[PDB]
Amino acid sequence: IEDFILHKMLGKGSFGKVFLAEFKKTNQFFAIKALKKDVVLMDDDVECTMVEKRVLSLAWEHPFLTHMFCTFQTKENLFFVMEYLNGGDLMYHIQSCHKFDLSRATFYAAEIILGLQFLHSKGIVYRDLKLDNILLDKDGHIKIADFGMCKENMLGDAKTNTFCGTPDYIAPEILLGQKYNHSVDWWSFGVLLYEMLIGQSPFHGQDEEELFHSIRMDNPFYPRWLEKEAKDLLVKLFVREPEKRLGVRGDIRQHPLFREINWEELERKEIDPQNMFRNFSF
Repeated sequence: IEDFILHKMLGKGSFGKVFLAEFKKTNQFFAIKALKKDVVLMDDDVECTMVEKRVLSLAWEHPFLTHMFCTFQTKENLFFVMEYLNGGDLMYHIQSCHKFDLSRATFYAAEIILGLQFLHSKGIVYRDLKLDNILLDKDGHIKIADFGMCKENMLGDAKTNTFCGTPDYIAPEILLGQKYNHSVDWWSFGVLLYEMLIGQSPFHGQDEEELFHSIRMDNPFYPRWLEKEAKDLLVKLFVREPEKRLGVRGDIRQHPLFREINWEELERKEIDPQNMFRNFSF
């Protein structure tokens, strides 16, 4: 770790803090996630750390997921050395820009879709899709980050039941206590897309209880200036019954909103914008 200069703290993710780090001998910068073994054991999230390592290794395969170069440990901390994406997170951009025009939001939404579908095809349910977790690379393309909450081996008819996720993005099926699958990511995606276009969250509440009631009963507000095909996509995403939700049912890529997108070219980026943790190193 002394081989790196920790210039600044980028933020705190699932677990551990993330720093902008320079590898002294090369001037190359990276984003390092640091975790204190001791609170990792107390919070008994040893496997949660293995999950992230695993998904980050998998992500190497996809252009819209954050990549990891290596992993190493000290006698008190765990470190994930990931690629540095200088564009910042989308939440930040939405806060300063208030909202994105339909074309820009559509472009990010499409790349997010491919990132999610890749994860799902690999038996993974992300469970933490939110603006805060979407970063922009220096080329203008996005990358999903923070995989500490993923659930693997979600293949075939496999379903899971842990209540989790950021409240604003929690799917209704989870709130109603049903065993669930990738359908929850498609709901969070809808919330995320709604936010990029409207600059506000679709479901409100003075507190979490009110928010949950809103997620379960209310219909989001759609401004008169919101394009019809965008409203239609959101409406199909905000279907309570998970088995009737676009993304779970049908082909979200064929929705009119994405009519001008060549998905294959998009993915090719041809469309411009005591011994608990042994062998952990990599």
